[PDB]
Amino acid sequence: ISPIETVPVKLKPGMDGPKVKQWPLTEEKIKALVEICTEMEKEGKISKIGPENPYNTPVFAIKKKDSTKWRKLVDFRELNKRTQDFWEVQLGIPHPAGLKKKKSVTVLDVGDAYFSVPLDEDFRKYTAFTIPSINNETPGIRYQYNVLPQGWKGSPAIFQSSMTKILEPFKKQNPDIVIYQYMDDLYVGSDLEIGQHRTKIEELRQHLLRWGLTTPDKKHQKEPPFLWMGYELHPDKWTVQPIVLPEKDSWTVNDIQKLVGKLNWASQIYPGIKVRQLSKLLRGTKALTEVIPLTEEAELELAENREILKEPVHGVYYDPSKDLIAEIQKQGQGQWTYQIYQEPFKNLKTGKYARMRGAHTNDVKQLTEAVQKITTESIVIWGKTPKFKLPIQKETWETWWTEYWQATWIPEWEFVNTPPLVKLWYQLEKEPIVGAETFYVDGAANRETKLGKAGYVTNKGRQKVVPLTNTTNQKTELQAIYLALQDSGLEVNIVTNSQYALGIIQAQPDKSESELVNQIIEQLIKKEKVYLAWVPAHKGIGGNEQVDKLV
Amino acid sequence: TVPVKLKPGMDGPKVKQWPLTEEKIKALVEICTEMEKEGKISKIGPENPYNTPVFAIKKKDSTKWRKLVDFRELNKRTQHPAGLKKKKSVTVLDVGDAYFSVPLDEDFRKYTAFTIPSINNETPGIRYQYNVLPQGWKGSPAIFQSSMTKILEPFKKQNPDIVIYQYMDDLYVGSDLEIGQHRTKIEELRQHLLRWGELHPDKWTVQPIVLPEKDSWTVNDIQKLVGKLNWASQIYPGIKVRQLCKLLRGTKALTEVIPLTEEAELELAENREILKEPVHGVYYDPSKDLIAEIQKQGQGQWTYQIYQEPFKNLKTGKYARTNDVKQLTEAVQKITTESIVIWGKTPKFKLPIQKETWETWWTEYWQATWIPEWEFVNTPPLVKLWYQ
DNA sequence: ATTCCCCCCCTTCGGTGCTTTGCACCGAAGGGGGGG
Repeated sequence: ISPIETVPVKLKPGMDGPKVKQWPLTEEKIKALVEICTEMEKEGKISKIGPENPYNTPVFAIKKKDSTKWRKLVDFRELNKRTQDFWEVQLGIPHPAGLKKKKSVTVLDVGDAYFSVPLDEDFRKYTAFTIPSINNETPGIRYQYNVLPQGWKGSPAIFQSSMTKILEPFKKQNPDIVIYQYMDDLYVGSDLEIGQHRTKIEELRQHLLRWGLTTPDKKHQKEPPFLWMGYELHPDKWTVQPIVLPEKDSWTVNDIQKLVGKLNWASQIYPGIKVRQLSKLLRGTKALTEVIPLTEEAELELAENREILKEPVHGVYYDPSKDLIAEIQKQGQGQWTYQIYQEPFKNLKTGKYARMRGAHTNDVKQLTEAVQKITTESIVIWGKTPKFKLPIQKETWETWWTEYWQATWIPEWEFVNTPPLVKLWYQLEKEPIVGAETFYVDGAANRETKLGKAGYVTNKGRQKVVPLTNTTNQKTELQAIYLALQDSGLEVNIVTNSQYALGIIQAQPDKSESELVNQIIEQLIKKEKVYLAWVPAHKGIGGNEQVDKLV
Repeated sequence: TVPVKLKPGMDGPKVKQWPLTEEKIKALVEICTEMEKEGKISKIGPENPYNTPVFAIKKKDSTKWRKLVDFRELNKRTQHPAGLKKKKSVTVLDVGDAYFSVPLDEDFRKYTAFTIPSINNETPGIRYQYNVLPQGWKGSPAIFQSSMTKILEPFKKQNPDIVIYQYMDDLYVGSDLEIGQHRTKIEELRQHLLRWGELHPDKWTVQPIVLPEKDSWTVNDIQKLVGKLNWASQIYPGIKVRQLCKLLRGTKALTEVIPLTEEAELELAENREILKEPVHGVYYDPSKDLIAEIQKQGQGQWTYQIYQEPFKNLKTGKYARTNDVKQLTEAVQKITTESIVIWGKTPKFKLPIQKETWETWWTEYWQATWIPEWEFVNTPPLVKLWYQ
């Protein structure tokens, strides 16, 4: 056993140990369970208890993906509910792109990890369980855990802390050795030759064995490629382990959900992965077995993804002496791809951004969100912010961030001329246009019956009113603005009493969930010059007497 | 002192760490290693369920890193000289490296836990807890309050005119002296503190509201003016818009020139006199909290209002000065320092920024030892420049 | 038929705030992917 000090663990205040009774099990499962319990008892993992233990916990078996083998599991859900809270020290997942090129590299796994760290003496009684007392009659034998149980929510944090405590003196005495520790998986890198590295690896292995932790040779990797954390590590490059997409002929909701998940995983190194048209098939259908026919757009995206996922694609490692550069491309419909590299055509890692934040937004807003996401992700992996290459022009960004009411920023970046370019499709005039008609618009909807009218009056002798059904004040105001745009020339001044419509339009969107707003946008692009003015709602202005007592 | 129990019926902080740059991480590791040797902090395990964010700053551009802990959530669960405002010069000195000699209560140390992250998640984060009085926690000046008087008694009685105020880790020394004599007394105070171990509030001016002045007014210009007065009626009542509304009747071109009637110039002028007045009836409630709204006026111009109740402004200002986030961060630190000197409480900001934008970059340009509470506004508050 | 911890994306639903009792935004939970 590990001679490491135990971590004092208690239950939540005012709580008690579980008293659940074990559900019946088949005669096939019980034999494997009693054999496993006997082996663990003889090894010291568990101890037999007498009738003084009131607590209990159900125990079952799983196939362990081996058919013949039957792994024993314990349903610690009650204990986990009644167990004090822990703070997880695993703040993220290591990425191979952040690894530096190393002359010598090893991957080790600690066998029987949880069963090596002792459990706190006072907490062992709560972990008591009983084996399905045979077919029945004679009671089952009851055991209690002496080591970290599997299925208990406190096991990972305790084991991680114990591993860190074990490893810290070795790292202190070997400052030139990089050790990536993730649960029981160790990645050891050094610049020494193969002989010195192998000598130091055995020194580390004997150090772990001094504390009871064992490293079996079946999980010890000595030659490349290294299967590490789902990636294949080579001396100068890395790749994800092979990805197999489904080839169903009649897709379901679950099949599409699994398909989208694998494409997100593949997007970290495969460039140009799109999942927008495929994830749209998951809207409106909630049954996990319902068969969804593939649409025409979804079929196109699937074929493109299959074509992209055919050629071999690999990444490279990180050199601290060079500057990180991230380049962004736009794919349409709110989708962006990006590649982070250090030298051209050698990607450190790729990725995509397709989040739809807000009901109304433009390309410039989404570009800033993508830049912020890339910066946050890069700080985690490498610790520094990369230099950006965006398809937006400097003057466009200057105009946007100078005319915008919010504070927005982008770090050091330069313009790259790769279409499609990011631009604002229309601009609102800051002053009224001389000679253009003025449209005083107003839309009023009755809340009770959800009926209303939207209309406009103009400087000349024109005036229009249109009735709307199943509408509200906001929709009527938007429809009044739309009517004003519809029947005017190329230059128009529009005076409205609605702050909601002005707030929507003034942000310069080009896409919107609402269908009415999209028509307004497509009408605004046609116009040459447009001025939008706000007027007080009910203060006798010209758009208050002849526009309100009307629509 | 000792019992520093929390407010009844609530638990400690459980905030996440958020990523840090490797330049700042190297600073925290060196700083926390030195503090561990001195016994100020000690390593803990995962059995402690509490956590508060931590990061490092470069205050005063001294090229020496300083550790900062975000105790905003611990301060909310722990439970002022009016003549300082009228003073001429307020010097702000740091007394943070003085609570390290006062041990913290043993039962309270578990709530001060923090985690130092690692680059690329190489190792699980290293966790520590405070053994002495931490910096940034509201209880640090309160427990050391009884010890500051013993050091400020030989000084305050020597120079009664000196007004000294302590907030968090900062000492506010206010005097009516000159530019040079104030500095000499500051050095005497600094050396006096060593034995035991630049603001100008008089120059602060309120920002009033000004109506535009024109010789000829168009329909669009009057419509914009009418909107201002109607909005300003809630702040400064006694503003009536009837003789100005009578010039906006009937469908007219937005650029049509409207001749101002002789009877309407009175209301335009009369409302200007009403507008050029400090609206009284604003009394700072010591129980309620301060709210500071900030609006981006463009061209490197920011306006702010400090209020406890809507439309009842306690203070109006304007901060002038490529980097929008840095400008906003500088404004927050300047408004907060104003409120501490004037009222003694940090305001609750309503920043005109995206939440993701702020959290990514605000630590880069921060230089204060205290952190106020802020909320992010999303509705577009740009309909007319009411506070221009 | 039954476990545990961590990171991510995409969709759905309830809560919150301002105002225009509708609408926009946000966070948590469901599904999926990956690691141990």
